[PDB]
Amino acid sequence: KTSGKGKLPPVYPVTVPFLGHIVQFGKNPLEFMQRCKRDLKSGVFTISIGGQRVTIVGDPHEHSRFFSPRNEILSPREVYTIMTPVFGEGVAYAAPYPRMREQLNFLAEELTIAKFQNFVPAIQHEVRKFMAENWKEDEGVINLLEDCGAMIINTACQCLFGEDLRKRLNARHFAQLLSKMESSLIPALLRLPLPQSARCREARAELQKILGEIIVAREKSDLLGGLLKAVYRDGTRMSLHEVCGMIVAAMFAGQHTSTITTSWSMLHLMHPKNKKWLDKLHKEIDEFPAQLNYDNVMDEMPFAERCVRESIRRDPPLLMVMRMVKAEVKVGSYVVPKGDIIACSPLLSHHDEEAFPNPRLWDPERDEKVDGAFIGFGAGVHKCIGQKFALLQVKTILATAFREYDFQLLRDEVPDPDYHTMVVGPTLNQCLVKYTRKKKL
Ligand code: HEM
Ligand SMILES: OC(Cn1cncn1)(Cn1cncn1)c1ccc(F)cc1F
Repeated sequence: KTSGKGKLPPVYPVTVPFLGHIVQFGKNPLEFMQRCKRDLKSGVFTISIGGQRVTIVGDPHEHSRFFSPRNEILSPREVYTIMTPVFGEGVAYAAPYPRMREQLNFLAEELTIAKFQNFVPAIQHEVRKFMAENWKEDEGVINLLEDCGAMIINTACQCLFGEDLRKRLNARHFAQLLSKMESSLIPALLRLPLPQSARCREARAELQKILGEIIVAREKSDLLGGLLKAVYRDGTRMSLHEVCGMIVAAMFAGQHTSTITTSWSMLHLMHPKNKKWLDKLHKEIDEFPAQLNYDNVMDEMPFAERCVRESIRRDPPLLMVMRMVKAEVKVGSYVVPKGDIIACSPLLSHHDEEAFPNPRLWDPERDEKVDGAFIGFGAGVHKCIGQKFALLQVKTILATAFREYDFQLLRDEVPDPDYHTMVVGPTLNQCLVKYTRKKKL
């Protein structure tokens, strides 16, 4: 059972039992969680979605307690059921953890620092190719958020998709399918049974078929190829279904998190308030040639990476990460019982006054004042596997972009975090920016 002296973290009083806190938690979770933490004199607290127990680890010191326990204790599968139609049955979380671990490990091996051999030139190539087309005028106005999403997807494909695949699967067209597979991840039913999404099913099968054809044609380097060579610890290869899933996951995971990190970063540096930091950025990328190489970005862009880190810290794209509690776990002084859902919020954590004084301030030179406080890319057993690539990708984009362009916000102050989904980026209708082409002669 327990048992039986299991303590329980303070519960926040709900005005409406049936409602839960959803009405508030949606409008602005930050203020809400920040309020609970303050009033309950405890960084670790439990709130209820309607008729449900949810314990939030909002104490930076306690991140270990959340990220270190293995799936057997804290299981993510139950929470992320929703994504199964997207990743597929028996893929990722949907599958048993012994297999899941393997699947991800294979994807990881494909995004390792080892594979970045030509990635940089590939990225830099696609970026310029986009700027030339969509930013013709010497001085014009565009939407940064929409444009970063395009650069990200195009860039990623140039890296992880082979010549044959790209021509067959148009880069933009892939985002078309990717977007349809999400038309079902806009919740919006939690108490009732799960319904299938026609949009998602079709778009995935449309992608799976295409991929299927390439494999046949390929049968008389890229992520897809890398995945084919894959063999399990029992002597089994990944099926088309499983391969398609991993790729979809890789692209889904990257698209939204990176396009937001890239947007936020450009937005800060862009603001006159952050002129100083823009100067030290140019100190860094001015002496670089027009053609960047792996070394330039990986080992010669330290400040640039700091900007990206701080942008992820201040406004983490991933609101919370959650897991189903199967067994008792110790958290600080308190404890969380079986059956509950334990969450951990980068957003709340990154705003702890002790760990990040003045958390709404964008300071690329700030440091964890509590070791481990930053969980932008997760931690422990579930560390992000696309981190290294995301950074290479984002840093390279920042360079090419600020190498031959100057940007100016049309708004007064940096955009507001647009909280709706678990994924949070800058407010779309505020990401309008005027670009002016740098002087040449
Ligand atoms: C800046 C961009 C990115 C951010 C901010 C980010 C953030 C995160 C976070 C917070 C987690 C923790 C998930 C959890 O605790 O449940 C995570 C895990 C993960 N990420 Fe990312 N990520 C990024 C890019 C990517 C990319 C590009 C990929 C694939 C290409 C990727 C693949 C994964 C996978 C497979 C996991 C879970 C694996 C595990 O549980 O060990 N991520 N990421
Ligand atoms: O957990 C994510 C996506 N999901 C989790 N919370 C909200 N959506 C994070 N993802 C990883 N990097 C960026 N996003 C994930 C975990 C594993 C995975 F394979 C894909 C995937 F999106």
